[PDB]
Amino acid sequence: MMVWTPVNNKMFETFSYLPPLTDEQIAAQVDYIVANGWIPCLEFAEHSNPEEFYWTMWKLPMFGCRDPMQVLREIVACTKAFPDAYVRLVAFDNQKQVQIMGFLVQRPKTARDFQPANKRSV
Amino acid sequence: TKAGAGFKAGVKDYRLTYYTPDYVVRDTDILAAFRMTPQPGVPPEECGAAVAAESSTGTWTTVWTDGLTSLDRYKGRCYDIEPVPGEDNQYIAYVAYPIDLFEEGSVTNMFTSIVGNVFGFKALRALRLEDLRIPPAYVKTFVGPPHGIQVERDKLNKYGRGLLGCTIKPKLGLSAKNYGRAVYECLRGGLDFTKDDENVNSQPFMRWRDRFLFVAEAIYKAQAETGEVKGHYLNATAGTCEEMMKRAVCAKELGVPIIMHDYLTGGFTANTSLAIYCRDNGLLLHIHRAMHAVIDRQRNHGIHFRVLAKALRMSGGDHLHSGTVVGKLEGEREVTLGFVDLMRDDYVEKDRSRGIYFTQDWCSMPGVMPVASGGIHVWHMPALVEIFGDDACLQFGGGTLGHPWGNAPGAAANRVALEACTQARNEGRDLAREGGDVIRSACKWSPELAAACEVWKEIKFEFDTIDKL
Amino acid sequence: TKAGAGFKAGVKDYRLTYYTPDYVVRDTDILAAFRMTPQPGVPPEECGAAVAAESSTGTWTTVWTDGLTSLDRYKGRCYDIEPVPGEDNQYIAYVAYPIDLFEEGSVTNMFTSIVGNVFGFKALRALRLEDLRIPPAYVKTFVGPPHGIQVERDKLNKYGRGLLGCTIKPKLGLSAKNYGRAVYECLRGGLDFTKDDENVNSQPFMRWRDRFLFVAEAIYKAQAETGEVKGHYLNATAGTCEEMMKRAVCAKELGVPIIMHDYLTGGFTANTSLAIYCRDNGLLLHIHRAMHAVIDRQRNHGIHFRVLAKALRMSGGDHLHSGTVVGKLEGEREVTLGFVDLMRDDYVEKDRSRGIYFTQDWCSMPGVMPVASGGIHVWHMPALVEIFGDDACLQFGGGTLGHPWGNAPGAAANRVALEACTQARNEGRDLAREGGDVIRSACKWSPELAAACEVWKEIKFEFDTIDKL
Amino acid sequence: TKAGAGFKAGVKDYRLTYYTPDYVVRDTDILAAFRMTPQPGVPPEECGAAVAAESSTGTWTTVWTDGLTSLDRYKGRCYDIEPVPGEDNQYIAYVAYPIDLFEEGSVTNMFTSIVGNVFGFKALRALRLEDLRIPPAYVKTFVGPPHGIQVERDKLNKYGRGLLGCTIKPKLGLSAKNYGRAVYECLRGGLDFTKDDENVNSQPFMRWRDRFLFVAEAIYKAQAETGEVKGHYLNATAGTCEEMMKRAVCAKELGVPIIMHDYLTGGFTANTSLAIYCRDNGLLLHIHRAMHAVIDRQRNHGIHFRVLAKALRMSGGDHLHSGTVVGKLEGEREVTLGFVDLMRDDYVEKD
Amino acid sequence: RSRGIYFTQDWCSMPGVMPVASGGIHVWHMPALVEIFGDDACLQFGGGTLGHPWGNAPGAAANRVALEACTQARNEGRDLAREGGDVIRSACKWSPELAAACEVWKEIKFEFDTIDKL
Ligand SMILES: O=C(O)[C@@](O)(COP(=O)(O)O)[C@H](O)[C@H](O)COP(=O)(O)O
Ligand SMILES: O=C(O)[C@@](O)(COP(=O)(O)O)[C@H](O)[C@H](O)COP(=O)(O)O
Ligand SMILES: O=C(O)[C@@](O)(COP(=O)(O)O)[C@H](O)[C@H](O)COP(=O)(O)O
Ligand SMILES: [Mg+2]
Ligand SMILES: [Mg+2]
Ligand SMILES: [Mg+2]
Repeated sequence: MMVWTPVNNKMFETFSYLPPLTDEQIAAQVDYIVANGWIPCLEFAEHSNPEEFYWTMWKLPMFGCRDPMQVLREIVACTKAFPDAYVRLVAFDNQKQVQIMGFLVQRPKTARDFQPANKRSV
Repeated sequence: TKAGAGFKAGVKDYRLTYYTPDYVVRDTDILAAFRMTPQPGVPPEECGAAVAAESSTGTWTTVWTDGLTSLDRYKGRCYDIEPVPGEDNQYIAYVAYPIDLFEEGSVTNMFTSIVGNVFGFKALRALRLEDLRIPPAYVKTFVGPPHGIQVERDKLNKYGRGLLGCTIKPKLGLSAKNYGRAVYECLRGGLDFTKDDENVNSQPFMRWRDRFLFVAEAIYKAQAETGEVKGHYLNATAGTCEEMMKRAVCAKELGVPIIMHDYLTGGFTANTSLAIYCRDNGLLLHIHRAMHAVIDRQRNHGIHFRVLAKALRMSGGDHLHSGTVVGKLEGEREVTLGFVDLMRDDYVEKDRSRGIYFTQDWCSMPGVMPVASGGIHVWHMPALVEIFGDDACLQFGGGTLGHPWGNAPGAAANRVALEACTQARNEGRDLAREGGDVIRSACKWSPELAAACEVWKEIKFEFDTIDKL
Repeated sequence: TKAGAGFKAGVKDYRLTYYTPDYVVRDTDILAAFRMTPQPGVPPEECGAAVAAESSTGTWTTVWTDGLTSLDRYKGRCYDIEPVPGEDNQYIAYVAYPIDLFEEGSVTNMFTSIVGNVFGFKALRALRLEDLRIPPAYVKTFVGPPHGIQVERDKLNKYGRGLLGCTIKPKLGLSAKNYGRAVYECLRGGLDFTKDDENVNSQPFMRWRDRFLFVAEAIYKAQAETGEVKGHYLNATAGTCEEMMKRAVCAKELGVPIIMHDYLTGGFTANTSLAIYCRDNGLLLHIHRAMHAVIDRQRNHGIHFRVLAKALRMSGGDHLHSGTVVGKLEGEREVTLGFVDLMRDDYVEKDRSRGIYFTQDWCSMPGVMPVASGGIHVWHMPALVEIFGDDACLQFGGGTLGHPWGNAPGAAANRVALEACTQARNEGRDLAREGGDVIRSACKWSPELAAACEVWKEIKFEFDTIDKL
Repeated sequence: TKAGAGFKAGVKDYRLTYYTPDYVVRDTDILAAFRMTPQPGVPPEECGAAVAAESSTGTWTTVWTDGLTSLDRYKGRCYDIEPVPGEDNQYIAYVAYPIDLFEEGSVTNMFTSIVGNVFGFKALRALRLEDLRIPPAYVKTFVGPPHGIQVERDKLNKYGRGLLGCTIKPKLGLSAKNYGRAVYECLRGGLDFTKDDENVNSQPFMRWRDRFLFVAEAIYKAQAETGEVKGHYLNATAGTCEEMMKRAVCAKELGVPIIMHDYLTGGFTANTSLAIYCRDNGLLLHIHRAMHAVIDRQRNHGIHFRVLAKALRMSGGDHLHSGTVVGKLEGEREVTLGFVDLMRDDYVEKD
Repeated sequence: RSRGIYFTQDWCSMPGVMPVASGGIHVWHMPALVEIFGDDACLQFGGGTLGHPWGNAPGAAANRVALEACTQARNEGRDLAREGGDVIRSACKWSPELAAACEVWKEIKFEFDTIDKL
């Protein structure tokens, strides 16, 4: 029996219970956005609290973007400008008018409030 | 200067007034598809006409008062009858009802006409309401769901995957303190929701308000620990409207984001009131369909679940249980896919291969989140993600509280399984074919999931389907 | 030092915990009799156990939380299984539920446990709840009917005969002014009551408040003209509890003695609230059973009407439709006599020949007045008086408004027929044998009755019965 | 991987998005017919498109937020433009509005979109809303009139002839006691109704509750004397909703069968509330159209009375003034016959 | 009468209502708006914000800079009716957010014959 730790075990919604996403895994997610015709967008924040609905938009949603390389370049640009911020990639569906995917692509390095995968239970 | 049509006392055939095979249906008519089994010697046209008559304006003998009004304007009309393939004595009778027959915004009234008396007529052996065409002009008279799928996701700030829930167990017999204990341990391991069992209301072993308070503490603690928004569907189902409202009011005061209601055992009148209260107060409303299988299981008689689902959508609910297909309770794949579309989508074309008898236009009424619940576990995850997609909540009660390491590891196992399937799908993997591989890889990586994989490895629910198309 | 019973994760058979054939039922247990059809390969003991488990404390796999409470204390128990004569795969499974499982005064809660989920289990092909034993200790938690038979008669000042009612027709399509017109003409001819059709709520052709006002005028005029107390069941059935209550409040304001509610389409939660309101305000409450046959028609699946009738008695109603036996809707004689006793009497002994599976003690909860309505006319009168006795209301909608001379003559015909039969019975005449002679003599004497006799002379409703014991 | 339609900042012509002459109207669309007079140099198609845009989803420059939603689904659409016979610079522009644009049961909201801002656009010289097609799916969202013609006749027990009424005069300046005096003498001679003047509310010369009580006495005396059902439209028109309701409640308590309201000076929001109250309490509701001619007199600019009448029908009223044709206030015969049909009938064909 | 005021109006201390200038205005209009209304007004830019090429926050900033530059210039004695363009041009050169707004709407004017004339 392993015990799931309550200590510094914060999660960040979709994909946080998986191993950290590789560059190839992130790229595959971006392909999924493009294949489905959804609108990519980046958002960022100094802090991440479950009670806080809005983050700050990086520029504007990438309307009409069908180029995965463009999305990956904006990830680099956003994280470069805010190297200590939480950054997430999201995508919008304008037909249902709702966010249709989203996951973290950066966390602060000074953050020690979450566990590596093999340290989540003791 | 002859006499026109006058009052003639006595009995004549219903078909003389109520079978109109040349009737062109109006865009504002409510349409019904009845699977009808006549008694020997009762012509199908007379049977369909009887059903149309006694669900609209007619009775068993001629009444003089018809002359004061216009029967043509108000009568229900059996406008088509088709034989059922593979049956010698089953027919689909199609009945059109003028919009004037119905009280605006009242599912109760609609059911009272269409299914009120006709199922007990001696002249038929069996009757099943298969589908209803709710016209936009009638749909528009309903408040509808308090929020609906898009608004719900926005209120939860949850995107990109199915939601995960869990009924606390044992069903009955736990104290309020133990209920909250179980809830906290469940939510902290990665579940978005837990819930009261449908029959957990207020009882000698656990009074409702004691539960509500402890569950609120549990929600808050798990939310703070995990950094993710949590909820627990607190049951407002009660013996009276006043008790039900008291419970909803208390949940609102506690600031808990979601409650539940058993719409069929509580009833449509109570449910509509509750839905309106939830709209007026920003409460998410989970609907449990307790008692539906009493009505909807048998092919020859009752009301198909798709009609009970449409009725809930109208009365109002943010979630509604949809079956699992693969779990402990019945629900055939194509049937389920059909009513899932009817629950979620804005416009659903007629498709008899999915049990959709009419094209349904919901005219922007919000979609209802399907909830797959009942005897499912980690090995079902790929099939569930494949069937439902992201816009569903998947619930694991036994599949969480039955985990050998307890609730938090159980929740973690389910959350890892869902996320691995979601990722795999997004990457282009075919879950119908490679689902087992996705779970097997995930089991090897996550010790919590592995423990779940081992205990339930052999467990399947495969039986002959009763509710077949 | 060695361990006792610990937590073991995984699936085991329900029968290991939930089949207890040596259990001695307690006098406070709720008992259920399920007519159960297992899937091939599922032992009846496991099927019965699954039903008991999943309507009480259990789910599909073992949960650790059982250990925090006492499953012995709370679990539902299948304590007996009998094969059904003439069936190879049907069994009556008897389940006992501890009183602690149920919310006091809540029919909604009792149905949610007993009929909530189990009818949809894949492991069974069909399930029918035949009967419930409601123990006095649970019965005592319910307000029950607002008045009951004896109080009702005292409030109406009516004694010594069946009551007479009549649904206004056409069902829908009449204006408020025409509704009141029909009502006045009906009541003034000798009917005690008229009523809204079950589906007459509030609609474009007739809004409810307009109707309520005209009907009140009609009641008052007919009462003053005849010198007898009159009533008309104004329909409170509505889309929401708030609308339902608004209607009941208006009826009270108008001083009308009686209202009606459709308890199944409105729902038990709304119905209980309304019954309490009726008790608190001295309103008689007529209950219409719209939708019951969706649930109670088929022998193999659903809930027998006797259970729906017990549930209504608990939730609350002064009248409840009982069927006619001889009219247009189904109801077999012995089955009907059984549940009529369950509706009216204080103590009813087990009697399988009448579908009574358990001795039922109502511990002085008031009796509900049976209402025989639907496709009946003057020639049925002797049979009706014979079946029901005086404690019933007999309703003639078409049998009044279908009279060739109009409503008042139609009412008079029914009243004369009822009184002739009543007198004959009181004189020692056997209505079962001499009923035709009583009506024939009455037709020769009363021209109003004669006209009814002639028009409906040949009209009978005789069909093979679906709901057979 | 070449880019699709993205966000481009700046001003472009409204017609690029909002003039859709091939659009097939949906049976749930609200349709408007605008009599439009463009400024010199403004193409009618651009003018029609500007009207459609700024009464639905659009503003004067391109906004990036359009991309988050579906403009196709929500936009108003100028779908047809016809020149007006006998005019060199007047056009009828037809605009279709999706049903999703409107709040259910709210005339206020419908007017806010369709007539809210567009009449003040510099780019036009004049605008008149001539007609609206209210689809059944939108009509069904309204409570509508408290009773309507047939129910009213049944409640009054009056059949087979026109009803007769009479405004008390002088308009203002009579005491409550003299008001009731005049009412009784009027009603006893054979009138079915009398009424407060539109501007008789509550004033220093006569407070409302004093009047209501005297009028109730007059109604009762005349009804007893003549043997015929009498009424007097007591005015609930007030400065606030709360005063309005107070007045209606008092009329109800007195058992008087009918009240009145000035729907345009009181306003649609108050009027709808009042109509609902009248439905819930069996009060007949007489609607006075005070201020309509400010809006509806001129051919080139405003809103035709037929639209104001449709709006009243939706908001709720049992009576509505229609004009006389032959009396002191304007109302051409054919125009009047048209909107009278629109007020009374169930189905009225284009004409 | 030259301002359409037909009667002397005494409000006897009833509070004043804040005028709101809104509808088809952008950064280049700022000097004229400040000159017409003074400080006791609210100036609203819907399209003039949500139509900014960089999104809402830059759009808002451009409007706020423009308003502040005009306000400062006025307080310093500058004649906004005459030098208003110069104030905006200076501010565009200084603030990249404003510059982007200046460029996009540079040519945009609404000048038509007036219907509601005195
Ligand atoms: O009482 C139960 O069995 C459940 O709590 C599931 O528990 P488990 O998660 O432990 O199976 C759900 O209420 C059922 O799934 C309802 O059935 P349905 O969704 O078909 O209406
Ligand atoms: O709607 C009808 O058919 C009735 O008004 C009968 O009309 P008639 O008197 O003209 O037959 C009653 O509601 C039915 O008897 C209800 O059925 P039950 O009593 O079986 O529930
Ligand atoms: O709906 C519009 O057009 C506006 O939102 C402005 O939008 P933009 O800022 O995008 O121009 C305002 O409501 C108008 O100013 C109203 O006109 P007025 O102020 O004259 O009453
Ligand atoms: Mg449950
Ligand atoms: Mg009926
Ligand atoms: Mg006047």
